[PDB]
Amino acid sequence: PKKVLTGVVVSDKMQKTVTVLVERQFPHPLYGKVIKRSKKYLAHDPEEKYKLGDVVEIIESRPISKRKRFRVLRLVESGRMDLVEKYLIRRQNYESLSK
Amino acid sequence: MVKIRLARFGSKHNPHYRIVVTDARRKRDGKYIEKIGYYDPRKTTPDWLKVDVERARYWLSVGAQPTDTARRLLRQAGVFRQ
Amino acid sequence: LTDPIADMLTRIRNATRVYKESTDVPASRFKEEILRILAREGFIKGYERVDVDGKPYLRVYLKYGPRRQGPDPRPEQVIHHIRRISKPGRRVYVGVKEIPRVRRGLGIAILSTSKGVLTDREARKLGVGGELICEVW
Amino acid sequence: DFEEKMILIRRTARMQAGGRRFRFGALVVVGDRQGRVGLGFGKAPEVPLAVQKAGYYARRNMVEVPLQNGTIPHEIEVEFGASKIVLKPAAPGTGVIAGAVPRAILELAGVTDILTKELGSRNPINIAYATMEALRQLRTKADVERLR
Amino acid sequence: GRYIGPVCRLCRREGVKLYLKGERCYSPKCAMERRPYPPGQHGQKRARRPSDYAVRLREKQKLRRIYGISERQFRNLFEEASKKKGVTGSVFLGLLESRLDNVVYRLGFAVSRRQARQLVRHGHITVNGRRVDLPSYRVRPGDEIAVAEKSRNLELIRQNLEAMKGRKVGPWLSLDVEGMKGKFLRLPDREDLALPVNEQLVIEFYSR
Amino acid sequence: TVXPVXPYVX
Amino acid sequence: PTINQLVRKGREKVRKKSKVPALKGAPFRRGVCTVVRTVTPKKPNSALRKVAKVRLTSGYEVTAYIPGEGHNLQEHSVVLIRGGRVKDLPGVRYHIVRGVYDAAGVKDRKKSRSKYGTKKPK
RNA sequence: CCGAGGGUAGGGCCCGUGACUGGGGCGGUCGUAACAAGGUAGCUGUACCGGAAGGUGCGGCUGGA
RNA sequence: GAGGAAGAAGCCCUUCGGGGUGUAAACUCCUGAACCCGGGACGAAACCCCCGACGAGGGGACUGACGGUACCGGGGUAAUAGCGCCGGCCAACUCCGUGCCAGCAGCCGCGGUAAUACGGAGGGCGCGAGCGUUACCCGGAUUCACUGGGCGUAAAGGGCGUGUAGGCGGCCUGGGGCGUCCCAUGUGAAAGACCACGGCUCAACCGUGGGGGAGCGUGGGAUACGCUCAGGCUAGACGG
RNA sequence: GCUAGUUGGUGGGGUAAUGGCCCACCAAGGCGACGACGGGUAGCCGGUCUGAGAGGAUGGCCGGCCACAGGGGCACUGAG
Ligand code: SF4
Ligand SMILES: [Mg+2]
Ligand SMILES: [Mg+2]
Ligand SMILES: [Mg+2]
Ligand SMILES: [Mg+2]
Ligand SMILES: [Mg+2]
Ligand SMILES: [Mg+2]
Ligand SMILES: [Mg+2]
Ligand SMILES: [Mg+2]
Ligand SMILES: [Mg+2]
Ligand SMILES: [Mg+2]
Ligand SMILES: [Mg+2]
Ligand SMILES: [Mg+2]
Ligand SMILES: [Mg+2]
Ligand SMILES: [Mg+2]
Ligand SMILES: [Mg+2]
Ligand SMILES: [Mg+2]
Ligand SMILES: [Mg+2]
Ligand SMILES: [Mg+2]
Ligand SMILES: [Mg+2]
Ligand SMILES: [Mg+2]
Ligand SMILES: [Mg+2]
Ligand SMILES: [Mg+2]
Ligand SMILES: [Mg+2]
Ligand SMILES: [Mg+2]
Ligand SMILES: [Mg+2]
Ligand SMILES: [Mg+2]
Ligand SMILES: [Mg+2]
Ligand SMILES: [Mg+2]
Ligand SMILES: [Mg+2]
Ligand SMILES: [Mg+2]
Ligand SMILES: [Mg+2]
Ligand SMILES: [Mg+2]
Ligand SMILES: [Mg+2]
Ligand SMILES: [Mg+2]
Ligand SMILES: [Mg+2]
Ligand SMILES: [Mg+2]
Ligand SMILES: [Mg+2]
Ligand SMILES: [Mg+2]
Ligand SMILES: [Mg+2]
Ligand SMILES: [Mg+2]
Ligand SMILES: [Mg+2]
Ligand SMILES: [Mg+2]
Ligand SMILES: [Mg+2]
Ligand SMILES: [Mg+2]
Ligand SMILES: [Mg+2]
Ligand SMILES: [Mg+2]
Ligand SMILES: [Mg+2]
Ligand SMILES: [Mg+2]
Ligand SMILES: [Mg+2]
Ligand SMILES: [Mg+2]
Ligand SMILES: [Mg+2]
Ligand SMILES: [Mg+2]
Ligand SMILES: [Mg+2]
Ligand SMILES: [Mg+2]
Ligand SMILES: [Mg+2]
Ligand SMILES: [Mg+2]
Ligand SMILES: [Mg+2]
Ligand SMILES: [Mg+2]
Ligand SMILES: [Mg+2]
Ligand SMILES: [Mg+2]
Ligand SMILES: [Mg+2]
Ligand SMILES: [Mg+2]
Ligand SMILES: [Mg+2]
Ligand SMILES: [Mg+2]
Ligand SMILES: [Mg+2]
Ligand SMILES: [Mg+2]
Ligand SMILES: [Mg+2]
Ligand SMILES: [Mg+2]
Ligand SMILES: [Mg+2]
Ligand SMILES: [Mg+2]
Ligand SMILES: [Mg+2]
Ligand SMILES: [Mg+2]
Ligand SMILES: [Mg+2]
Ligand SMILES: [Mg+2]
Ligand SMILES: [Mg+2]
Ligand SMILES: [Mg+2]
Repeated sequence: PKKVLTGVVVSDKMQKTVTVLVERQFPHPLYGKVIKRSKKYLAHDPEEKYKLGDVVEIIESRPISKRKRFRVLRLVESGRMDLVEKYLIRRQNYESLSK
Repeated sequence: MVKIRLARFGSKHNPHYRIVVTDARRKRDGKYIEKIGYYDPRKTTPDWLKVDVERARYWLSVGAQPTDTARRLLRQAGVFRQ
Repeated sequence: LTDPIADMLTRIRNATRVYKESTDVPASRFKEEILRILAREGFIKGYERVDVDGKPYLRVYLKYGPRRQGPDPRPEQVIHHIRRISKPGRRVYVGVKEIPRVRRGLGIAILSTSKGVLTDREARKLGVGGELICEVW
Repeated sequence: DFEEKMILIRRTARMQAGGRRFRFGALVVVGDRQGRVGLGFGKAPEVPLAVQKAGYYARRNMVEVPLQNGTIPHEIEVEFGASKIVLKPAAPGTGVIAGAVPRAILELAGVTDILTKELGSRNPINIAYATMEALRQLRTKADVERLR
Repeated sequence: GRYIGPVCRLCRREGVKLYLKGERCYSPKCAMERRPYPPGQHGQKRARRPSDYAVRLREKQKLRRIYGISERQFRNLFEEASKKKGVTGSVFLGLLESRLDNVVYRLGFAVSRRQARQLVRHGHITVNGRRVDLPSYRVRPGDEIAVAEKSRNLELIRQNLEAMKGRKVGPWLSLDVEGMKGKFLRLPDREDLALPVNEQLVIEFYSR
Repeated sequence: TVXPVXPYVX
Repeated sequence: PTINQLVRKGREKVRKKSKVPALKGAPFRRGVCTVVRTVTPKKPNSALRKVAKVRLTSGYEVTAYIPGEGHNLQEHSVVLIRGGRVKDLPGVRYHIVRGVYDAAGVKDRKKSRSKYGTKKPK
C-alpha cells in the first residue's frame, strides 16, 4: 500500500509545501535497546491549509517535484508547538559545534 | 515471446534437463518463470518425464510457445489428447 | 528510584543472604503478580499486603533449606540466584519459540504477557511471548 | 576402590642465605567413575612423597556429583576468583570436552558426556578448585523439589 | 593408497595384538607374542608416562590401522557420524564396518582385511549379484556379498571357505557357505563387538 | 632502482 | 560502558598491521641483490649471519636472510624472497628461497631438502 | 543556445624528494640523579639556571618520615 | 595378497653377553593395474513423408563431436614413493662431527669439546600422490566483551560545578494499541545448506522429494510491561 | 558546516510517463552531530569461508541486478 507516515510540521516557510518531521522507533540490531531515528519529508499542501506544529499523516504519492513525494493525508493533532521547539533547539544547538 | 523449453541441469555426461517456462531470451540455464516437469532423457530411472499437465495447458493458453522437442515430451505424456 | 523490580528482587536477594525471616518492599499490583509466582513456585513461603506509616508495602516471607553440619551451618537457599533480564536500559522481549529453558529445567523465568505475568513453562504452554522480566533458581 | 591422577606437579623455591632451597607441590584428583571425587593439593620436600600426601587429602575430601548417565543434570558456572569454569550438559554422542584439568577431575567423577569452558585465569590450581566447588553445587529436580 | 610394509611393528608399537596379518597372528610365530614391546632401537626401554595427547593419539591410530584405511577417509567417516543422528562413537564404528572390504573379512572370505581388499578390487567379490570392485562401497543392509561366481574355481577362496564351515559369524551377518555368499542383515550394534578401541577416545581426539 | 652495469632494472 | 554508550559509540574493530608490507600483497617476490654481506646478531647470540640487501620488483628494497651453509649469491644475483623474519637479525624481515633463480640449493643436504631447495640423491 | 575538450589565471588537499637540522629507537668517555633516611626523603605543576644527569624557588601529594 | 627364521647379509647402537632395523627381505605359492584380442554404447525422437483434417491419435525414416571412448568378454605382466617432523607446546631418541664456529628459529630459546635443539647416520613419529613453506581470512582472542570485560593500587573517574540535546525515570484507575506478544495470508526465485530416497560400479559429482526460518506487506486478536492521552494520589523532588 | 537550478512555487519544453529533467519568471528557501559537505576505499545480493553461537571475514566460479565496450562526448534508426 501507499505508505502513510505520521509527523509534525516543522516548516511552513515554503510555497504550497510543508516539512514533516517523522520519528520512528526500532530495536538496536546488536544492543537490543529501542532507539528513535527521524526524517524530514517535504509534503504537498496544495491549499496551504497546514500550519506549524500541526501533527499530520502524510501518504506517499506520485512525484510533485524534486524531493517532494508525499502529500498531507489528514490533519491529526493541531498546535504541537512543543515538538517544534524540540527540533528548532537541537538545530540551533549546532551553532556551538563549529570551530 | 514467452516459451516452454529445456533448461539443462545435471552434470557433464549426465543431461538432466528441466522442462521449463521462460522468456525466449534468457540464458538457457538462466532464471525462468516456472518449472513444469523434469526429463532425464537418459532414462536412468522410472519417471524420466513429469509434466504438470495442468500448468502445461495454462501456459499454452496464455500464449507460450514450446520447443519442437518439448512437445516431443509434452505430447509423449499427452497434453493434447482430446 | 529507577527500577522497582530489580529493587524488589534485590531486597529478596539481599534479604536471603543475612537470613531475614521476612523482607519489606513497597507495593505494586505488578510486584504482587511477581511474588505470586515466587510463592506458587515455592521460592518464598509467601507475602502479606502490609503497612509502615500508612505506606503500601509487601512483607515477603523467606524460605531457606535446613541447617547443615560441618563448619558452616547456614542453610542452602531456595532462591540461589535471581537477577533482572529485561531492563529500562535494554528491554528484553522474547517471542514464544525463543523463550529460554533455564538450568536444564530446574529454575524458572518469569515474564510478562498479553495474557498475564506467566512463567516460562507456563507461557510455552499457553503459547505466548513477552518481556523476559527475570529468572530464579 | 579409588583411581588417582597426578594433574600438576611443580617445584617452587624459598630463598635463604645459602641459595635456593626448593620444595614440591602435587595436585591430585581421585574417584571411582561412578560418582565419588576428591582433590588434594599436597606439598613436601620431595616429589613422590608430596604426591603421596595429596592423595591422602584428595580422598580426605569428596563430592556428591549426581550423575545422569555420564552427564550432569544442569549447566553451572562458578568463579573461584580470577578463574571461572563453565559446565554444560551433553548427549551421549559427545565426550569429555575439557582442558586437561577439568577433564581429569570429571573423568574420575565418572562423567562421560559434558561440555566445558575455561574462561578467566586458567591457573590449574585454581581452575582445579573451581571445577570442584562447581560440581559441589550441583542439584537434581529431586532436591530442587525437596527444597520447595 | 593403503599403508603396505612392516606390520608386526604396528602391533608392537600399539602395545596390543591387532589382527592385521592372517594365519601367523594366531600362531606363536607372531612377533608380538615374542616382543610385546615398541619397534626400533628403544623398544625395551622403561617408557615415560603418556600424555593425554599421546593417549588419544594412539587409540585413534590403532582404530584406523586395524581397518587399514587412509587417515583422510577415517576422518571423513568420523565427521559424518557426528553429523548423523544419534551416538557418534557407535555410528562411526558402524559406518566403517559397513565398508565392503571389511564385510568380506568378517564373512571370512579371506584372512586379513589386507588380503580382502585385493579380492574386492580385482572383482573377485560382488554385492547383490552385480560385480563391485571398490573397497569403499557402503554395504547397505539387505545385501548379497557373493563371490564373483565366475571366480569361484580358485585355490584361495575355497580354501578360506574350507576353513569357515561352522564358526559363528557376526550376529549381523548370514554366511550361507557353499553358495559363497553372505547377507548384511542389519548394521552392527555397539556391544555387538569388542576390538581394543576405547571409542570414546577417538572422539575426544578429533575434538581438539 | 637500476645500477652499475646491469640490464636488470628494479 | 552502558548500552546507551554502545549505541552511541559502538565497539571498535581492531586491525592487524601486516609484517611483510614490502610484499605488496604477493606470497613471494623477485628481487636483485644490491648488497651482500655478513652481520653480527644481538645478545645473547654471536654469529656472522649471512644476509642480502634486496631490490624488490616493487621498487622497495629490503634486506633478506640467506638460510643454510654456504651460498652462491652476490651483487646482481636475481633472487626470490618469501616473508618470515629472523629473530636476532633485526631489520631482516624476509627470507631468500633457495633453489630458485640464481639462488642455489645446498650441496650435500639430505634432511629437509624441501626447505633448502635440494634435489634428491641416488 | 548548450556542448567533448583545448587554453589562461588564481586557489585547496595528497604523494614523492631536498643542502642542512631536531630529536627517536637498536648495539667507549664524564659524572652518580633514582632504588635503602640512597647518603640533601621522593615525586610533582611551574619557573629560572646548569657539560650531563640534575639543582634551586613557590605551591602540592605520600606512593615517606 | 596368504606364508616364510628365536631371526642371513649390509647399516646403526652396546656394558662386548647382546639390543635394532625385521616378516622386513631373499625364497613359497595365489591373485592380476598396465598393456594384448574381440565386441562396443545410452546420449535420438522430433522437425520431415503418409492415413486422419496440415488438429487429436496411429504409423514409419534420416541424423552422434565426444568416440571404436566408456563399459562388457577373453587373454594378461609383481607392477611409482615421496615429503614434514622426533628440546617444550607436540607423537617420535640414540651415536658421530662441530665448539657462541658453522648454523636453527613460531614464541620460550639452542651452540662457549661429553648438543634428544646445529650437520650427517640409525632408529622413531606423522602424513602418503602427495608432504612442507610463504601470503591472506575466521579461529583460538571473554584481547572491542550484545551473548561475553573493565577503571582504589595493574591500562583506565572528566580538577570542580552549572546546565542544552539525549538517555532513564514513583503509586492507583480509565482510553488508545505505537512498541511487545499470537494466529491466518502473501512474499522470502533457481542453485546452495539441511533430512530422506534415488543416479552414474562407490564416492566427488549429479536428480527427485521433503522441511523451512529470519525479515518485510495485508488481515484478526491480546493488553501484562514500554509508549501515548485523560483523571487521581503523596512515599521522590520543590516550597511555607 | 554544505547549497544559486540550491529548496518550493506558477507557466511552459521534453518523454512512453512523473519530476528543477530542462527554460522563463517569482518566493527565500533546502541539508546538517540521528554526521550533512569532503576525503579514502568497494560493483551489490543469492551465497561463500570461519565460529558453540552471537559475531567476524569475504563476493573467484554458477544464478540475479547494475555498470562499462581504447579515453570521452553526442545523437540516428528503432518495440526497444
Ligand atoms: S599379531 Fe602377530 S601377526 Fe598379527 S600383526 Fe601383530 S605380530 Fe604380525
Ligand atoms: Mg511542481
Ligand atoms: Mg586449602
Ligand atoms: Mg573477578
Ligand atoms: Mg597462561
Ligand atoms: Mg600467566
Ligand atoms: Mg544432590
Ligand atoms: Mg581371469
Ligand atoms: Mg574442531
Ligand atoms: Mg654471546
Ligand atoms: Mg646464544
Ligand atoms: Mg651473478
Ligand atoms: Mg639471471
Ligand atoms: Mg566549458
Ligand atoms: Mg574547463
Ligand atoms: Mg581541442
Ligand atoms: Mg615538502
Ligand atoms: Mg645517588
Ligand atoms: Mg635528588
Ligand atoms: Mg637523596
Ligand atoms: Mg625514597
Ligand atoms: Mg621543582
Ligand atoms: Mg661546561
Ligand atoms: Mg642553581
Ligand atoms: Mg615543597
Ligand atoms: Mg604508578
Ligand atoms: Mg637374538
Ligand atoms: Mg643380527
Ligand atoms: Mg647380533
Ligand atoms: Mg609379505
Ligand atoms: Mg544414440
Ligand atoms: Mg493428409
Ligand atoms: Mg577394441
Ligand atoms: Mg570423459
Ligand atoms: Mg580383464
Ligand atoms: Mg615383490
Ligand atoms: Mg609435521
Ligand atoms: Mg613428545
Ligand atoms: Mg668449524
Ligand atoms: Mg630442523
Ligand atoms: Mg657444555
Ligand atoms: Mg656431541
Ligand atoms: Mg627442532
Ligand atoms: Mg640432531
Ligand atoms: Mg586422493
Ligand atoms: Mg588472528
Ligand atoms: Mg570476537
Ligand atoms: Mg588488545
Ligand atoms: Mg590485540
Ligand atoms: Mg558487556
Ligand atoms: Mg580486562
Ligand atoms: Mg593512552
Ligand atoms: Mg590508574
Ligand atoms: Mg576527582
Ligand atoms: Mg531533559
Ligand atoms: Mg521519557
Ligand atoms: Mg512508570
Ligand atoms: Mg501491533
Ligand atoms: Mg531457495
Ligand atoms: Mg546409490
Ligand atoms: Mg529441491
Ligand atoms: Mg497525571
Ligand atoms: Mg513545472
Ligand atoms: Mg509543469
Ligand atoms: Mg538539478
Ligand atoms: Mg531558471
Ligand atoms: Mg527572490
Ligand atoms: Mg536521520
Ligand atoms: Mg578513489
Ligand atoms: Mg573499484
Ligand atoms: Mg569464542
Ligand atoms: Mg558473479
Ligand atoms: Mg565510459
Ligand atoms: Mg584495452
Ligand atoms: Mg567509449
Ligand atoms: Mg570511442
Ligand atoms: Mg532491430
